Order: sequence, then C-alpha cells, then structure tokens
Amino acid sequence: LIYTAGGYFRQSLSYLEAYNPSDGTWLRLADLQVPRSGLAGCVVGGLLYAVGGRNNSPDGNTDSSALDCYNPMTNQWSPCAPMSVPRNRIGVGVIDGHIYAVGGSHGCIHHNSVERYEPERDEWHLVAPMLTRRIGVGVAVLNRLLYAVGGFDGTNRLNSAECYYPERNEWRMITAMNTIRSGAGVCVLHNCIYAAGGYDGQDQLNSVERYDVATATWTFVAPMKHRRSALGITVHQGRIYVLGGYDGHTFLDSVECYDPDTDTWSEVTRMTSGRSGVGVAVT
Repeated sequence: LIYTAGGYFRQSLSYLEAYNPSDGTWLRLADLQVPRSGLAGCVVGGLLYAVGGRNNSPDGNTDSSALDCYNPMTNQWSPCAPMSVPRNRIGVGVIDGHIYAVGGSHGCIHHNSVERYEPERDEWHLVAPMLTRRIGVGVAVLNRLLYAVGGFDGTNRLNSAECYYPERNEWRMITAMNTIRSGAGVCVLHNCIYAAGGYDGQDQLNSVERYDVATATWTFVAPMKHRRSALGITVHQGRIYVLGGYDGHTFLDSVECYDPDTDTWSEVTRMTSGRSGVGVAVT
C-alpha cells in the first residue's frame, strides 16, 4: 500500500495514513513522534523512513535533521541517527539499500550538500555536494544512478537536473527539463524520470514530463487535472499516484492517477484531509 507521512495544513502534521488502490478506502496508523512537513519518505528492507523536514507550528519553525524508521507490522517509530544538518524540503533516493539525503534548506541556508545513510549501521556520511543549491528538489534513482531534479536555489526556481555517480562520487549536469519546477513530485515509471507539477515562481503546475536516459530527452505527457506543488508522489503496480499538494488557493486532498498506457489522469480518491509537503513511499 501507499503510505503518506507528515504534511502541512495550517501546521506541520504527524499523520501516517495508507491508501489501498484496490478497496478505495483509507487506513489510519501511528503518529510521527515529531510533526514534520517538507520531509521525504522512502522504503528500505520493507521499513519506511521519514527524512528531514520542518516542524511549522504556532510556537516555532524548527528545521529537521531527524531520521525516523517505522515498521509496518510493529506499527512503531523509532529514531535513527540524525543528519549533519537540518534539511527542510529535502529530496531522497535509495541506491543499494542506502538512503541519500539531498539539498533542502536550514533557515536562509540553501544546501548543495548531500549525505548517505546506512540502515544496517545507523550512520550518516557526507558525499560530494551538488553543483547547484537546491531546496524543494526532486530525486530519482534510475540504473542505480542518483538524479537531483529542479528545486529552488534561493533566487531562481530551477529546470536543471544533475546526476550523481556513486562509484565516481561526482556530480554531472544533464539536459534541463522543459519546465522550471520547484517542489515537483519526481519518480521513476517505466524507465523514465517523471517530473509532475511543482511551482515555477509564478504558477503551480499541472504539466508532467519524463526523461529518457538513452536519448537524453525530456518529453511532456498528459497533464494532471489540477495544478499542484509540494505533492507526494509514488509508483504502485506500474502506475503513478500524486497525493495532495497546494494549488495556489487550496490544500488539496485530491489523489490523481496516471495510466501510462492511455496517457490519462483520473481522480481516484480523496485524502482524509487536504495537505501538502508529505513524504510518500510504498510497502
């Protein structure tokens, strides 16, 4: 099932909920220990991890270096070692069972730094920094290479993407997206890096485009029905789901589903309550 952790609606949230695309219904689980928005989620060894973010509350706005791990058959969170720095609006990806933490912000500092986590050793380690400072960065893994896509460097929203090679611990710029996207949902479906929605400094976006590594080309596909940034994104049974986000007016509860065979989006469910800035992963 598709798990959503954290989010924002008037304050950062602690919710953990699971949607099942078969039954159409939602299941409510254990709260995060600390509320977080702007976090990322991923799954390693079947366990779901919540990475970075910020606790935006009536009493504070503290950026998060936390890493916490949740177990689906214990329904228990337990803390792991924290990162070198707080990273709000972080991106994450998984290569070889290891979590890479990319970019994000701490106050007015916009990180280009990156670090890697080891679940069997509960250790963070710093790797090579990106070429670009990127908050609201989208991250994807394809052929075991790590891609950092879009974001905001503090002045400009970005259409650039760059690629990390783990045996070359070096960053390489690639072909830019057609669209500037901060806070897009970025995932891999088929064997393309998809970038959906986001914010370009003027409008929240409903357009979607995908990267083919062999031809180094980005191509548009069908747009979502409603513009959205700070969406959670995941792939389930060969299909993309986008969860919530902010459309410039409303915190959406809409969940849209992209069918790649038809190049069609459909509204499939409502989240229990509208929210943005979640971490999503499937297990």
